[PDB]
Amino acid sequence: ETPPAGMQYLYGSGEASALSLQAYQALLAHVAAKVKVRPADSVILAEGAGLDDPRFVPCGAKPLAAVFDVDETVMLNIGYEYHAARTGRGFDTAAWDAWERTGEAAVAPVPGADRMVRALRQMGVTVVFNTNRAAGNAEPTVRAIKAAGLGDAVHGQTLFLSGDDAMGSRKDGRRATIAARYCVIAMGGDQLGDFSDLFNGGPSVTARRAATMQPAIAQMWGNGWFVLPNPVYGSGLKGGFDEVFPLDKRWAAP
Amino acid sequence: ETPPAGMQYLYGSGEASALSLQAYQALLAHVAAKVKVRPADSVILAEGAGLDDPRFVPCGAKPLAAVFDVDETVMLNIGYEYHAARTGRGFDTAAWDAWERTGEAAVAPVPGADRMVRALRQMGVTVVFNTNRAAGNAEPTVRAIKAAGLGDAVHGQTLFLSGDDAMGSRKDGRRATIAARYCVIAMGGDQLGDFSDLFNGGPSVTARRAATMQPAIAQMWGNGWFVLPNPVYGSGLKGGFDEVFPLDKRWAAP
Ligand SMILES: Nc1ncnc2c1ncn2[C@@H]1O[C@H](CO)[C@@H](O)[C@H]1O
Ligand SMILES: Nc1ncnc2c1ncn2[C@@H]1O[C@H](CO)[C@@H](O)[C@H]1O
Ligand SMILES: [Mg+2]
Ligand SMILES: [Mg+2]
Repeated sequence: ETPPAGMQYLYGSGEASALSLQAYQALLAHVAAKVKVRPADSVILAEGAGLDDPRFVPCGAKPLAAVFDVDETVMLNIGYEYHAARTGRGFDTAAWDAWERTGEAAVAPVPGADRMVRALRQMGVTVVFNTNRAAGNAEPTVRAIKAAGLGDAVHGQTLFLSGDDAMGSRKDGRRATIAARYCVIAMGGDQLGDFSDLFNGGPSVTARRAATMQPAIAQMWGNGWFVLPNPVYGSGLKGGFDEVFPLDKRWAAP
Repeated sequence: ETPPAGMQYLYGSGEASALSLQAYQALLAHVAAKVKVRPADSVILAEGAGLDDPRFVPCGAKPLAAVFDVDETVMLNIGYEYHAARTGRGFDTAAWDAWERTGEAAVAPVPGADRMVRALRQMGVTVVFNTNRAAGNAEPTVRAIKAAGLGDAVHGQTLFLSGDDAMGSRKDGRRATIAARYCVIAMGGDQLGDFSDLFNGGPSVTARRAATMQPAIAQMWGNGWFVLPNPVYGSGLKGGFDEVFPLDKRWAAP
């Protein structure tokens, strides 16, 4: 038995770690420039701004910050994905809850994430985590973040979790709270909902992919919005044949 | 039937296209800086330089260039992966040969690759492809590259293929030929062998991942060496449980 190909890729391969180091190298270069020349706009969309016409929360004079998704963006949930590969019960919500409470010693940093977070703090940039881990598991999540070498997160100040408001897995509310306190100059994530809820809750697989190429959205990638790979679970693992293989690009062997 | 999760991710998801646009945004910013301030070293390793002590071919006064892997770096082989998902015969070498000869109309650019290649040429940077597609299929490959919106490749000048020397799938020989003519200021790929053959032909799954974090190699990612995702086939899809899930990071649900 080999693990699922996506987990071989993400957790086993040098290809995936090189991909992750690349994201954080670009992020650190971007943050350094914005520390020297403060932008007018932050990288967090204004409330009511749609994907057909993106607009952003002003940077103002607010203290500089970077916002990170947690799972598979700064921290690899190796123990849980081991359980999923061994048992085939990755979709078990009670197992994931147990993992939030007890997985502390089975996480690793995403390659380059521990180094990136130290550099941001040396630069005077506040590191803020916005994750859909549950509020009631804030203390074990704090411990897992620290165990992954990512420093000290504080619930309600530099850590925001699902349940901190009544929006569920929608992260726009927490993003608005963060953007009201900080000038967020970089934001990292492995899922499109780590940048805007507008990618989810409706849009199809093909619509979401097209939305990443809307010009005002496309300009963000590697330039304020920084992406980490996740072919293992979540919103990238959707679609039938007609949405994955467009019908003008099909072919049959002899 | 849904396609394999890796293909959903790579070909269907907005996550994957955002990841690819990020790589090319970082590449274009890197190339622009090196066009204004020519480096002393190119991004191609010197012959005999090992992964334990990387050294590079000098840039000199040679004309500026960028080197790209083709398959799943600048061009998506949608038709072939459709065939693999439909038939389960992705590993068929005769089917892949037929695809090299007849897949011309079933390719798409990797998101951002057509735009990136146009920008590099407007900057006066020569675009060179180094691919393990076969020399005998150079003409259909030229047509597929052009069909993907990537411009005109020329065999032996800006296109180098497997069989152009007696090294097989090893690309170091072609890299040395390119580096002798150009100052290569950026190199893109989806496989570690698109940067050095020293990652392959021996090193285990865990050894190759560690090698990407050797400091002189780690400095390259997003900073001369640019990586595109491929959780669908190739050297990232290897390893048993003990190499994917390190034994200090294991966990079992209640
Ligand atoms: N391999 C996986 N398959 C399904 N869900 C996963 C996996 N890894 C983590 N999860 C998370 O576990 C929960 C239950 O599916 C969700 O929060 C989901 O994001
Ligand atoms: N899904 C796939 N599975 C296996 N090989 C593939 C796949 N897609 C492309 N290839 C290529 O097809 C050839 C036969 O395995 C190799 O050159 C390999 O790189
Ligand atoms: Mg996440
Ligand atoms: Mg390739």
